[PDB]
Amino acid sequence: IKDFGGFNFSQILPDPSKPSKRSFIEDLLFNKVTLADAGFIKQYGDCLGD
Amino acid sequence: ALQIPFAMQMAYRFNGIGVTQNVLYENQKLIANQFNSAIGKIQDSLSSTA
Ligand SMILES: *[C@@H]1O[C@H](CO)[C@@H](O)[C@H](O)[C@H]1NC(C)=O
Repeated sequence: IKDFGGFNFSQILPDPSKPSKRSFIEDLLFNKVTLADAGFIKQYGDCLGD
Repeated sequence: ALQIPFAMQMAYRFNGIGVTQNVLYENQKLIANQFNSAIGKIQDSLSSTA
């Protein structure tokens, strides 16, 4: 009757010296807040007319 | 009346520069909003996958 000793189920990250890698993915902060123009979009367009 | 075509072509070039600037501004706005939406969706998908 053979003994069940050679069965070693391996894990993924049991105790790898506690790496604790801080990713901190700042993907939401990568937005393009574009500045406006030099005006003449609503003031000059309404003041000039025809 | 010899100075009329000069001002005519000057105004035509000005209008061309203006419409090209408007097209470039619209294209930049399109690229900006598309990049924002794509980055948001990619971040959501990556968070769900993780
Ligand atoms: C399984 O193997 C690991 C390293 O390879 C060892 O630390 C562990 O004690 C083993 N477990 C058994 C039940 O043999």
